[PDB]
Amino acid sequence: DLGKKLLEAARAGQDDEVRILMANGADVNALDSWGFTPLHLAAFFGHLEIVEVLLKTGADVNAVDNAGTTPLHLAAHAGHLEIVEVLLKAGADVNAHDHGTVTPLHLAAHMGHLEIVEVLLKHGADVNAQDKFGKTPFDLAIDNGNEDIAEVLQKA
Amino acid sequence: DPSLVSFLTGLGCPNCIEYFTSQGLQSIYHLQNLTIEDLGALKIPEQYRMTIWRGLQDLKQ
Repeated sequence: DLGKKLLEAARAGQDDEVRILMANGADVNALDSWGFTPLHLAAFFGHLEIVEVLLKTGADVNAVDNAGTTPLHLAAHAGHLEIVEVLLKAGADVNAHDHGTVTPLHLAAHMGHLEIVEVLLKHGADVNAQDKFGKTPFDLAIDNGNEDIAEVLQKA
Repeated sequence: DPSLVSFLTGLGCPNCIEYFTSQGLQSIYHLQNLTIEDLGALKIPEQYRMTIWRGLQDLKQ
């Protein structure tokens, strides 16, 4: 149906179909079986033009999937700096956490995304945030030998 | 696949993702039927193992 095809188009980077399907009656916040919205999928797969189109058309910047993950979590993990900046400007919750109490900064730290780590820090990201296993962004940057990030995370 | 990133995020062990992707397991579907024994074979630390297993059982019906 329209919602499924919009989720598929957003994942696949099909910007015309994204625009057409919403005009035809697809909910901009259609859900897949994991509770992903089109914005979640566009944010993870790096489709900035589609992220922008969805936000313009009323996408929930802070939508949570069935595991409590937000588009900002996915963009930070996946290292999409331009998307992370566009989500933060649109009011993305900088310290969103789920059970696992894992924040976007945790994921950027782990995957070695320096510039995203800095941008999150600049929007008041919590360096003191512990996951369910008492690990902080700092702990994950060490465990992964990400030295520059571990450094910048002490620096605050 | 974002489902695997999101799953492990929800459970508190995003640092566990490479134990799955190093075997070419990319999505939550690829994990659904792993055993307790299988999670040990993947060399997931006991800190995290049973948390991951219970999470996978919670997805079943």
